[PDB]
Amino acid sequence: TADLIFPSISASIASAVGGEIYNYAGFFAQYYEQKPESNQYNTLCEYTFTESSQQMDYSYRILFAGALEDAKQVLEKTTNPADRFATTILRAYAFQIMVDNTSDSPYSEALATPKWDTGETVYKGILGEIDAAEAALDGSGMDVPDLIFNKNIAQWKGFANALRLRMYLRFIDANIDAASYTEKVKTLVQNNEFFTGDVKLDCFLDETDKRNPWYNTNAVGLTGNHCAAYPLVSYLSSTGDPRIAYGISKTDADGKYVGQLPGGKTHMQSILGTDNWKNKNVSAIDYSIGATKPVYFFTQAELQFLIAEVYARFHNDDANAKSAYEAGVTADFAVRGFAGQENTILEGACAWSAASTQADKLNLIYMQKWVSLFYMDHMEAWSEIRRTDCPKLSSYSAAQIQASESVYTPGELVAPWTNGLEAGGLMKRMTYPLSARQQNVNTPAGVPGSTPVWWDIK
Ligand SMILES: [Ca+2]
Repeated sequence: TADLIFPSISASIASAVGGEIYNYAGFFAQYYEQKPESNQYNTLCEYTFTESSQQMDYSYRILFAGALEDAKQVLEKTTNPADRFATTILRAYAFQIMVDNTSDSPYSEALATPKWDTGETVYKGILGEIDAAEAALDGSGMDVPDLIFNKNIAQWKGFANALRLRMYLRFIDANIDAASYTEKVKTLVQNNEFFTGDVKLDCFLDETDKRNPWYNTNAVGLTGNHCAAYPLVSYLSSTGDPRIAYGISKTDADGKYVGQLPGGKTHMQSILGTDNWKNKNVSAIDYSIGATKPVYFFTQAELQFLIAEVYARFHNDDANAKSAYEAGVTADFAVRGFAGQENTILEGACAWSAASTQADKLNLIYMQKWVSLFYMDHMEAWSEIRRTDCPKLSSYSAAQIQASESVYTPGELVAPWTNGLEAGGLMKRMTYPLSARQQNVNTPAGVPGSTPVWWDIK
């Protein structure tokens, strides 16, 4: 029955987007890095994983054999338009995740050997689906058990509108129907019919098979492999940001906040000596907050930063851009347990008044969005980095920065010191699932990780 199936959709999405995908995207967003004394995530850190590494095979199966199949069954089993609306929104989000990883995705033929549609085709289709499902709402309430919004239809509408905001911006910055999507995005923000709170699955317990999936994999089935990465530490330390203490531990060697250069683990050991670059010399990622931590689909902070971006870029409305910016920073301060301390940066290093040009203001928005997605929604962080290209890629190599840290601009990304990409640069996509290669001859030919997804054109 639909009631028994519908909860599995978001559970399955959460397992992927909050677990395996969240994990590798945090390396690509340069929040964290491989602890010196272990090797579990070397190939993610150094961009040396390949299609055979199967880095997203589990997530692909749980998204398509799990979440999307469950959504198909709900849509077959209920006429309740509000339930169909929520289901269609989750279905759209699953496709959005997949497209943001491999660009192409099974869609028109999904759910044998389906063809993989182009990501632009998928974005267009799922947006049309949300539109149609919304228009079919008749005012009656939901019937399915809804751990995300407790059957609150206005919230599901807000989620749909936030996903529209996210995806319209990607058309705009892909220069695809940019004029049209700009008008749609301006209207969306003017209507201000977004969600309150965060969009999250929040039922995780510190018990066997009930923990947050990222915590479960990395702190229970593994010993902790994550240390903080140099860009995040540098930026939080530079901006005097008290959120440096949330999810990041001071070094045991000296009680300092220390981030490892991306892909730089083996080089630190080489340059400094292996005995002088141990786990105690770098900031651990703190797993103690993770066991019961929700899985995020859409944070309020991100939503506000996207609204701020729209006001700054398309309305030329500085006052509403500042309000949404500060709202975003304020919300993230609250979620991390620092409510009321947001002025430490809103009246300090990251004050809107201190930014003069639109570029300076957009940098604030983009940098503060990136901070807010750390330990919340890494997949989205990696996507927003790819779309906006902010934080900017440092002009200096990891070795140059290690040799003379004064050249570095805190918060800029750093191409991994060891970098398996033949072209160098940042990771632009994930490989096609190996299971798809083995079972579906229509799976697009593999391309290097430097080949961008369709909406990433610069
Ligand atoms: Ca880009």
